[PDB]
Amino acid sequence: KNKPYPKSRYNRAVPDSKIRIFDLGRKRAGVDEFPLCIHLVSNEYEQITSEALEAARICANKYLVKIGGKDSFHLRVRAHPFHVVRINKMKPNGLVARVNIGQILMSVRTKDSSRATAIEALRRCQYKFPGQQRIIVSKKWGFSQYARDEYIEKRSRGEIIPDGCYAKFLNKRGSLQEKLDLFPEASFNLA
Amino acid sequence: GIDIERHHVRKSQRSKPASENVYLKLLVKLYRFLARRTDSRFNKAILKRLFQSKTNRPPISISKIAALTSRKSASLEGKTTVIVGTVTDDERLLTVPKLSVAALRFTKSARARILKAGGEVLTLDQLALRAPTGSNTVLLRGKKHAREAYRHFGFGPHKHKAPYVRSEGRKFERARGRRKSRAFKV
Amino acid sequence: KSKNHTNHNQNKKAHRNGIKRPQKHRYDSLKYRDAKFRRNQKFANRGTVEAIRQAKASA
Amino acid sequence: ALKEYQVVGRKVPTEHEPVPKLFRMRLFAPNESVAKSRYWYFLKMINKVKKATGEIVAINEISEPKPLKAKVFGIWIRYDSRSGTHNMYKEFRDTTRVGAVEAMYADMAARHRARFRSIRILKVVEVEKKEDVRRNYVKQLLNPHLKFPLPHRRTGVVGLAGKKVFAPHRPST
Amino acid sequence: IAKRAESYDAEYRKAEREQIELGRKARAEGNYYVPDETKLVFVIRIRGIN
Amino acid sequence: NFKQAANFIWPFQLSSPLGGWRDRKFKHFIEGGDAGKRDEHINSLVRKML
Amino acid sequence: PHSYGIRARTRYTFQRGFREHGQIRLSTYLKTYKVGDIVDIKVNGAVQKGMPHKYYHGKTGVVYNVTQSSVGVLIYKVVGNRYMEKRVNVRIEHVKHSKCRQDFLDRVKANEAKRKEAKAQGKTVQLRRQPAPPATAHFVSTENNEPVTLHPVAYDTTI
RNA sequence: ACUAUGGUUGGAGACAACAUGGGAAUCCGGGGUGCUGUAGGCU
RNA sequence: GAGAAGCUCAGACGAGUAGGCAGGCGUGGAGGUUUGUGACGAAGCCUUGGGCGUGAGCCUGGGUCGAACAGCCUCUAGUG
RNA sequence: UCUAGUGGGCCAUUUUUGGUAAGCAGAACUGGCGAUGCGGGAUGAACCGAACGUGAGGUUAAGGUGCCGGAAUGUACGCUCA
RNA sequence: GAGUGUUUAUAGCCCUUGUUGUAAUACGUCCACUGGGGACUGAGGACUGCGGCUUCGUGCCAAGGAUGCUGACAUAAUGGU
Repeated sequence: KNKPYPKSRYNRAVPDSKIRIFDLGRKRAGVDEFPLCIHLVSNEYEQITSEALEAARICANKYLVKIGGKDSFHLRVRAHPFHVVRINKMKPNGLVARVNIGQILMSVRTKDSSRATAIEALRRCQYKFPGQQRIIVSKKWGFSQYARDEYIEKRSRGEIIPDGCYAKFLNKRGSLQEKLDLFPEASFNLA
Repeated sequence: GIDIERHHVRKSQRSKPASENVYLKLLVKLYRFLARRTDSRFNKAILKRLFQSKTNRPPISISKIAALTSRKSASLEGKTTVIVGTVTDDERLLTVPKLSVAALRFTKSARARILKAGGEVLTLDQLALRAPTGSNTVLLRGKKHAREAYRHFGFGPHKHKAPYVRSEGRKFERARGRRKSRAFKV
Repeated sequence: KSKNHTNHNQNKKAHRNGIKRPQKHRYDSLKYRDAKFRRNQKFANRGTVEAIRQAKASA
Repeated sequence: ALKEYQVVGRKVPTEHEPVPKLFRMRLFAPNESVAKSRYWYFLKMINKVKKATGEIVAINEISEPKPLKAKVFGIWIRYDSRSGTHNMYKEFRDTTRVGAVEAMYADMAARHRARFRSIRILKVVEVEKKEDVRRNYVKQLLNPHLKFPLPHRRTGVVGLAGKKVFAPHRPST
Repeated sequence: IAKRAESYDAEYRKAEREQIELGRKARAEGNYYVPDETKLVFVIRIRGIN
Repeated sequence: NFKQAANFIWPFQLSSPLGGWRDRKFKHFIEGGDAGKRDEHINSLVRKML
Repeated sequence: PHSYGIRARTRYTFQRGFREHGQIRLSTYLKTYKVGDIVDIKVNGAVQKGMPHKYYHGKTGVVYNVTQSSVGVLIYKVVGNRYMEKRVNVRIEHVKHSKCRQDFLDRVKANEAKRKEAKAQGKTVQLRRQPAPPATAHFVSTENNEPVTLHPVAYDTTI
């Protein structure tokens, strides 16, 4: 119930977060690969600590690597611990993540065949988090906001150009030349 | 339970004079009847002022009566002057005009000067007999705040009132708090 | 322990006799006004009084 | 007891659209005031309309066309649980859809501790075909040669003999 | 006074009948008749002074 | 002259209703109580309270 | 941990608006104020001189005195169980007229014009305002606007 | 989304639902890319 | 007529510590008054009797007792 | 106009700060106890209902109707064996 | 006996419109429409008032607050302690 207590110039003694890396898998992924997404989201407002996030990250990384390999998961930890929960020294002690209801904690994108593997992995990862969490099968293509049917229609038209893990999407804004040169397959409808 | 605020419940007016004068009670009885049986506000005013205390019935002088009834735009030439209180004399008025005055009581000097000048002095019962409803009557009052206590009432910072002083002169409340040369001036 | 400030009963006490409004008067003292304005209004009001008195006397 | 009402409402006409659309809902409420409240409750979730900015143009109570005919009613509901939200389907044999809705509310309260506030009635339909019936318990009541013993009851009570403290003989069955 | 009361009673019945026929006409035509909003309301205090 | 007529009428001192209120008196009429707007049900409430 | 500075807790109160800094519009100096006018007090952060206290920011009062570059806005402030008269000398940069008074003047002019017109026409005038009346009776039609039946939507995942 | 009011509402709690009311931000999309007062010159 | 300090009609209201005000009950002494009470029994005291007042208190029956005492209008205080 | 007492507060809802926490300490709003009897929560200064002159009759609030205890061992649909 | 495989055969269900039919019933609302049963209260103390009926009268009435007809006891009852 305390007020937010981020690391600022007024209190610079905030200790380093236990968790350093946030993404595990093919960080340099592509649009075609990883078409399915699985989310682990808390069902209430908790104060998950960075230590618990570290344990969940280690368990998820080891399990996914050993059971699906390097090339079958792109798990990432959405939670970033910024709030400080003070503890009396035997004053900042550690970092915790403030998450509300419906805030995604863990998000992994895999293929359609690895749906059960991702479900099992994030089910076993619930024991490392305080409170109640739920697992949902996202309807969006990977980490992008567009749904499955919208994404496939956009891909069929040819309005998506992959750029690393993410991609560039055509919009009806900006100069025509800079978009026409970049997009060869874009069918600009004259209406 | 009933949620009613009780602010103006008990009336703060006298229903009876505090004095035990039997003649004053007789006058009150007469004007109680007059106020009840007449539709004139003069009788009600006289009855209300009969209940009033000494401080609430300040004296008036024949000079004040003469001044009030001799105004240029007055037309109070022969009208009877009525005051519920004592009529005092003012020796500063060397010549007394002819005045018809009705009052509770008259100073001996004031009554003698009025009679010598040719006027008449009446009591309240005589005034009631002559003017049962107060027609053609100039109703007057004395200065309520002319007493000593109102020089001190409301005393405070920058109020310009008279303090309660044992004596008058220097060394008596004429120092720090009263002039700029001594800290501050009130 | 000292320094026990609170404001629980202060509003109720103030509203017990209400928030009194200052008495309304038609004329306010000119000491709050400009010195030049007050000095000129003295002569303007004076001349107005003489004009009214002269008109009534002639009438 | 509950009653079924049809409620037709619309947004108050404005300068932008002088002719707003009319929306009708079939609701089960104890009275018309609750029915109108339920109508605005459901309309606020779909359209940018409130009670202040909208109006009710019609409300009519609906009675059962065939109250003397035994029927099967399929009720689709969406209810909030202590954890989340679930959609369920129920089948009830009754003569009125009001009675079927009342049975649904009693069953949900008894089996899930779900109050009135946590239940939304998505749809109520009348099942016509025998193969449409989904619950075996409901479908077993459609056998023309249906025969079962009298259900257990706490004997036969009387307004006076039931209140009698003592009985000369032990009752038999 | 009796004449006024008779006129008031006639006005009440006429207003009630007029609303009934208007509602029946709306039902027959299939349209919707919204009646006048109430101008009089009776209010009862149900809570005590605590 | 509704304002003068209503102000002249002393507030009605109704009795407790015959048959009582609902199970819980201090929730809204829509929620199942006796508070807030009740529309034409005020007539029945006045009937049992008069 | 409490200070009683003049401009304490005025960090956002005395801030200029976004993209509203720099030059002050000169129509404020051209506005004419008279004794008896009802004006609002809005402190301008650029004009430090003639600054009223933060309490009077957003208040409304009546001018009693007019000087070369300031006015005499009169305010009533609660100090307990009474109001006290506060006479603040405020530069015209922090003073603007109240639009309610202009609306009230127009309403009075319209009321008098209607009164004269109704007197000439020998009919009622109806100069008194009224609250919002209850809605009357209408006859909403359904042709080309047939009602659409709505049903509650089943719960589904939206992620 | 948020919020004023209410319950001897649910839940251990965190919180949530409901009832009488008020009501955003942001994103995206559509449209537009100065108006005007005074005094004077202009094939 | 109804102690005009009186008579009569009507409506609303009623918690209370600290504290404020008013009207009353009780005690000693003083002035006035009551053809006032009393050795055929004053005051006081007891009472398993009676009456009045919301109350402070008052009147009275019975027993003991033996020398003083009280009502009303005021005054006063070492007054509960 | 004059004057008394007071100038140790406390509890509950909601919004919080300091604290590991506290029947902890400190702020804001409202209602209360203090100074509030009465019906209910078996009991209780604050909770629910309701604010009180002496009584008669009727009806309720919160709360209850197996016995103690005044009031259905009432009605309808289900779940539960500890 | 145990099962068919076609739409009333020797049975009967469901859905449409015609009348009798302005069908009843249930529910809601209203009646200055009308019948009983039980309980508590009787304040005020010549008259005036508002109403209704009238034979038109200081007439009658349920109309600005209870009267009437009976009986038993009276070392009983009712009160007080």
